[PDB]
Amino acid sequence: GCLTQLYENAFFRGGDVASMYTPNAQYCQMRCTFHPRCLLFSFLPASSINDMEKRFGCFLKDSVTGTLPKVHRTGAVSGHSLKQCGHQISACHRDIYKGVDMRGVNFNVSKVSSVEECQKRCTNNIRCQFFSYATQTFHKAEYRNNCLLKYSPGGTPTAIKVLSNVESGFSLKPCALSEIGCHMNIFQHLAFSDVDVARVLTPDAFVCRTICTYHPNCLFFTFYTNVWKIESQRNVCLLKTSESGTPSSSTPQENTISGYSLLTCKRTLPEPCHSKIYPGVDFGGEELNVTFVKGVNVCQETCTKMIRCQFFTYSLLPEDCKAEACKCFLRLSMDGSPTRIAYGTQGSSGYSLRLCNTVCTIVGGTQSSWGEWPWQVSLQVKLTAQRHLCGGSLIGHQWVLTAAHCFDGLPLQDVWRIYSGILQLSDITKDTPFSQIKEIIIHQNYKVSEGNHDIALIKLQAPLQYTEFQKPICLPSIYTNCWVTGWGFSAEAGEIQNILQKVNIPLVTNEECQKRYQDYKITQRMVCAGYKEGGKDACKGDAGGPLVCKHNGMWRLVGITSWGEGCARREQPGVYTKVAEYMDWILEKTQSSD
Ligand SMILES: [Cl-]
Ligand code: NA
Repeated sequence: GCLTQLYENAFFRGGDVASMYTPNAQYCQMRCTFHPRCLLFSFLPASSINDMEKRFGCFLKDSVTGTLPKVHRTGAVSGHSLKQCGHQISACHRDIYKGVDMRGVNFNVSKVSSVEECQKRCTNNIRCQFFSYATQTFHKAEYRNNCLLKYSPGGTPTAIKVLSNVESGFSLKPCALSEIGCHMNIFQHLAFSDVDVARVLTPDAFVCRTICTYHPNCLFFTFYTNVWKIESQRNVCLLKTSESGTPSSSTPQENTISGYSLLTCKRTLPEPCHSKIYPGVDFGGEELNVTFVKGVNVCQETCTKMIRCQFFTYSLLPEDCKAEACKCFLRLSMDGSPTRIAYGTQGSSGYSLRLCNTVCTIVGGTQSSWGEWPWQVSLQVKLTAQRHLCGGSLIGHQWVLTAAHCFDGLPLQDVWRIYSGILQLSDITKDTPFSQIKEIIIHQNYKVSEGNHDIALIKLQAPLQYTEFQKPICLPSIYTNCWVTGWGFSAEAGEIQNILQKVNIPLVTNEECQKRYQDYKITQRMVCAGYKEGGKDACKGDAGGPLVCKHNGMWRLVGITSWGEGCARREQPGVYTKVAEYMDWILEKTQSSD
């Protein structure tokens, strides 16, 4: 299943399938996730190895048992792919690396005022995969304040150096943040030419397009259909690029279908899996396993659960079948595509769903941006007027976690509208879709006007589909990088904020919080956060929203915004419901309702 655990001071021996340079272990893990054979990775930070060639080395590995020998190596980081991890699978990597130079082809150089502006330029340039920003103090005077846009084979830097006054990062195309947008155009009976970066067999042009989208050096493609009379031409998916970034020519050709990478689409990218089953076709590859199963959908499930399976063929031949079960051939190849696509077969083929990514275990702030906090929701009541009252956190397709006190005046579910995948409240019109409540589950021990057990589950009438802008937060099973978000007041006697706000706040021990609030019992089921001087806090209209902390590269929901004495006062921390202490309640209530 999903294995997010990391191994400190550890390096796996052998099983090597690919290597590259990455700025950190999380980016290496992402490459492992998307690589067709990687199950395990090991990463060397520059401090961990003298050998210049091995610093920032990312080593992608496979094993027929899913396990490898490992050695102690100070500073090395090892882990698993995130295959089988559902919505945790994403190619979005927002991190900026200060004091790091990521080398490649420096195809475009311009002046900018910040590393964030350089990143936006990279995101909105079709050829840019990664960038470096040379600050005012960069040693080469002729690069000071310049943004260098870059590409490389495979989209990984050709070298990574520790270097002062350089700040590097990746394009945010895979965060669905491009402003250029994307061409959904499919051209029938039309071929492209240019530079072929890969050649694979696909059952249709749509699989070809998704493979192009996630291939670092694909910008557009041409598919040759199974109608070709020339056998060696059939089902060929050519992944392509051009020195310019756009096709330099087009050629009319029967039984050819062309299109573009969808990596520059806004809000939502195609899912990085091919979920259709194809009747009458056989997908050739190396045999992993054969078992009898009850129908082709179970065969798909079997392939998905066997993490090395890439694709399968379910046989409908009588010699391969019993009364209600037939042979399911689990297969793989070097690149995740079949080695042969044969039609006129008695059987049905498809792919593993292991990478399909569709529960998991403000005062003094600044404006958020798209996809930063994709679990944040707005809880609103419509009577005659409509107004935002509370936040919430998406924790599954049909579940939001919030504060019980949001419902004190209106526990009736019928007047509530829940907005998700929204940054600015001004964007909501009478046309904007919203979720409706099917069930409110207020904690059994919560009492109106009292602070204990301030936690409620909301079951939506319809599931939400995940996008880069709308997806869940993982729940916990110490923290130093915690953030609170919402549209609440920006002053104690303040107003609702149009743009979702964020603020970074340190956690405070219960001991300390209890000293600040001598009139209330601060329990082990509460968590507190704030500054001695105040000035940064949640406020009215933020309640029920998230307190999230990023630990070992992973966001998790640590608190639910609950109360404070006023907002952002000196020596008066915010108090949050401590989600870890309600995990038994969350799992029981969601399993019992479901
Ligand atoms: Cl598809
Ligand atoms: Na697809």
